[PDB]
Amino acid sequence: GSHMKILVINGPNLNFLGIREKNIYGNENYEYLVNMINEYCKSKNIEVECYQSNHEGAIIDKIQEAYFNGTDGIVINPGAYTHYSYAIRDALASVSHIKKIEVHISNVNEREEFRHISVTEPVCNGQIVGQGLKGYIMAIDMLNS
Amino acid sequence: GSHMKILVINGPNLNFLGIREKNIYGNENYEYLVNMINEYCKSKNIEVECYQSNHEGAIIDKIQEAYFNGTDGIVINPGAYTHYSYAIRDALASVSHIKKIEVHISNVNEREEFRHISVTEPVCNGQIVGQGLKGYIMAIDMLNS
Amino acid sequence: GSHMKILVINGPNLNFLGIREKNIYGNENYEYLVNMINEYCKSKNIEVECYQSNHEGAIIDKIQEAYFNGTDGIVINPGAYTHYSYAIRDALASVSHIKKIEVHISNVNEREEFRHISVTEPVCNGQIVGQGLKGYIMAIDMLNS
Repeated sequence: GSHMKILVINGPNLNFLGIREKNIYGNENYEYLVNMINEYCKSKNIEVECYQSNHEGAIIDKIQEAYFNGTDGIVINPGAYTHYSYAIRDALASVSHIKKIEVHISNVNEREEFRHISVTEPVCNGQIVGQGLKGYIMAIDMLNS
Repeated sequence: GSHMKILVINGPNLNFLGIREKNIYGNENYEYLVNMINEYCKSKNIEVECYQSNHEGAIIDKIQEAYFNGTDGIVINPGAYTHYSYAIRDALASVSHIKKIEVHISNVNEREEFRHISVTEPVCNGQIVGQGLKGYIMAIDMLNS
Repeated sequence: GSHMKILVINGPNLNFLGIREKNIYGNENYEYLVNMINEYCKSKNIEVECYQSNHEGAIIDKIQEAYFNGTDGIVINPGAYTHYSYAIRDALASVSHIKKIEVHISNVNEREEFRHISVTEPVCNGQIVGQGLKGYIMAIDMLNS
């Protein structure tokens, strides 16, 4: 379309930014993240929707809806589903014409052992981790490059 | 009841048949599969409902509803949940008077390593894989035997 | 508040108590369990809500709602999600001011191998297993101690 269209998906527990450990996830809340993304995309003439759900199936539904509605790119932080949701992986793989960047706020490589492997990342075009909330901006830049 | 009653459950991403890789999943879409099942069951005087959801919990809800509504048999392709949903496994096991056949379209034994083991199949009465869409017909025949 | 407030969460398949194997799960149904909990808490001047869902995301939603509504303690039997839902684990960890007790009806240590490890228990304050339905009462007593 006339402007790039991006969907940002945040998975379970990410609506509790701020409430969760600030030394891991930073001082700012989910509303702050949404506003940051919205303002950045407006400054770049990018259409963006920020979506969050705790439900694995709703995330898959949202990815499928992106197939039909002109979405060019997805930025996704699957939350803990990153490490086990082969269903979200297959959803991401099913939208073969949508570029996808996986984001994690923290450096998941140095987190608990269960966070070290992502089952969604192998079907994504890229990824970013360990940059704080600005990782979402960096992911948008990867899609807009 | 007067005719056998079957529920066909398709799990996450199976509504994207056709859109997904045709050399894996075949040329035809989910509507085609539903129609194929419906027509076959009509020809055999079998009552059938085709259901699909991306939500693990909705699949479990649907299995539980089958307990109360006279369902004789379930054909289920759990999608990627096959490999990790012990919750769907326990749901299938909980309906001890309902015969169950697991279906996969592709030969999951020769897929990615994560697809090689099914955690749902040990509580099913049978299974079929690698036959394409006709595996669903074969599963119906197993239930109707 | 003026009385302790507890939320009891039962995960997938626990609404099928009674219907499931009685030699594993006991003779009594889910309604019986709810009534038992309600009566006990009334006798102790404890406010309680019993909640059940088969949906991983609804369980997470319910845990998050407990943050905002004055809940003091959660008793949770995550069902099969115990063994794989890092998303429920992170939800429980996110409510750092809510005491949490994990319950299992059966002795999960002597169940199938896949039931031997709980991924939710490391973020709970306690746990109880193998006591039958009275484990829920024991969990309430742990919270009320």
